[PDB]
Amino acid sequence: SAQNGWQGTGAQATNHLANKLAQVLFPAQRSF
Amino acid sequence: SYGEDWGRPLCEDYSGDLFVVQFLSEAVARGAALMADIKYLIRPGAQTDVEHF
Amino acid sequence: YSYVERTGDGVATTFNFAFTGKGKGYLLANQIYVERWDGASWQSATGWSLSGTNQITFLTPLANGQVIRIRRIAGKDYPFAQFEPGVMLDMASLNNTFIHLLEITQELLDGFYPDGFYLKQDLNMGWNKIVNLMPGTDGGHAVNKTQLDTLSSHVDDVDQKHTIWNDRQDQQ
Amino acid sequence: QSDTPSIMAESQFNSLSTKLDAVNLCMRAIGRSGVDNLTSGDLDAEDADTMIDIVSQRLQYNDGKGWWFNREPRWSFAPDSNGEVVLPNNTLQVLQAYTLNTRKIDITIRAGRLYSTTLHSFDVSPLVGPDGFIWLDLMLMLPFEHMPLNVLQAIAYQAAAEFIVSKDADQTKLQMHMQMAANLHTGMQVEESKQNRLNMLVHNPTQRNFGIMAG
Repeated sequence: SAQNGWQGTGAQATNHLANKLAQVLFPAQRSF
Repeated sequence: SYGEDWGRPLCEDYSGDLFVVQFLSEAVARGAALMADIKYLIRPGAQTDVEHF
Repeated sequence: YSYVERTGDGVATTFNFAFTGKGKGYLLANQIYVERWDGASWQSATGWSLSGTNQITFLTPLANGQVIRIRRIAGKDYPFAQFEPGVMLDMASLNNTFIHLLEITQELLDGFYPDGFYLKQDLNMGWNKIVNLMPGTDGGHAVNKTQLDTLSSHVDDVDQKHTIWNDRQDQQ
Repeated sequence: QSDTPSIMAESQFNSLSTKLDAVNLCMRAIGRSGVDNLTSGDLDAEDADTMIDIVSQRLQYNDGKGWWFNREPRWSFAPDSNGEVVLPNNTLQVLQAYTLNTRKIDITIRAGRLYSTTLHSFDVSPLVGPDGFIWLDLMLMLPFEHMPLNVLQAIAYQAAAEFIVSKDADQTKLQMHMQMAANLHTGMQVEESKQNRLNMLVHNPTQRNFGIMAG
């Protein structure tokens, strides 16, 4: 499955953190 | 860690906090669902009849 | 009624029983009998002691799956009390005697028969079945349907091997 | 060696279980001693016998449902080809079974065999369940025997108070029995829910349905 269960804060928080680290650490527009 | 063949994730340090949040969230949700339900009541010897009511 | 069976499965050392009747069920402490089933015949257990109102304590824990039962044995020859001139009439004795005369009946009512017992006369059950009987061992022992099924199947076996034996000869 | 078997083998508790002892207990607090035989020739002896029988189903019924020993789950009757089904022995009340995909149909108990008001036919052939033997829930009446030891004490004291007020008129004796018997009833009713325990969730259909979803 992929249910969040009772609480969904953790999934959203970890998605945001992983995505923001991916964006900052490897900027898409410019060379890293 | 030293002498370790595999790393450790960040969620390891706060799985406890995540579990606590889950517990409180399920408590709140279950309480809200319980309060949402209505049950209705009538006093014995009511001198009134539900069938016509 | 009179008998209580208990199957011990490890660790447990205290077993309880319940004889029929008001209060305890047995008049005297000597009336309790403990028997153990060894898988072939009921033997008399040893080492048991009375450590409760109806709970007995064994010296060692019983093996898993061991089956024992508890019986109440009452005197079958003499009345419990005798009344004689010049003595206070004792209701305690009077009550005990009636229980004694009853407690022997439940013994007989539950089929508990003394050793060396055989009825001297022909008995008929008036069109009633006999159930739950394993195959007999001695020639003088009765046989049930299972043995009859075994013999009937064997007759079918000799019948069918006759058919295979006689048929392939028929081609010559 | 040792003395545990020797000393306490003589010990006697003599708990009360016979119907006569309840009558003898009911025959106290009133004067005369109890009767030795249930039948006897004393008028008050059978008068106490009547009280025990009457107060039996009154107490066993509580308000609505009785205790756990009066529970009788799903039955099957399969009414005969002759007609309606006859209710077994004496039943305090009859309720419909509540399984899934079972529409609500009226069941009412007349003398023995039941009656359906909506059909108005004293025989009930058509309202039989699909391949089901009209599953329903009912409540037998156990005799004075075949009951726990505590309920025997509860019924005796309650009957004793009713006998005293009918027989005698004394405030002190009556007040104690009514108060003390009510103490035992609550002290016994408390464990009824404690036995066969049930909780908010699972049992409540809407709570279990909410529990399965979003989880």
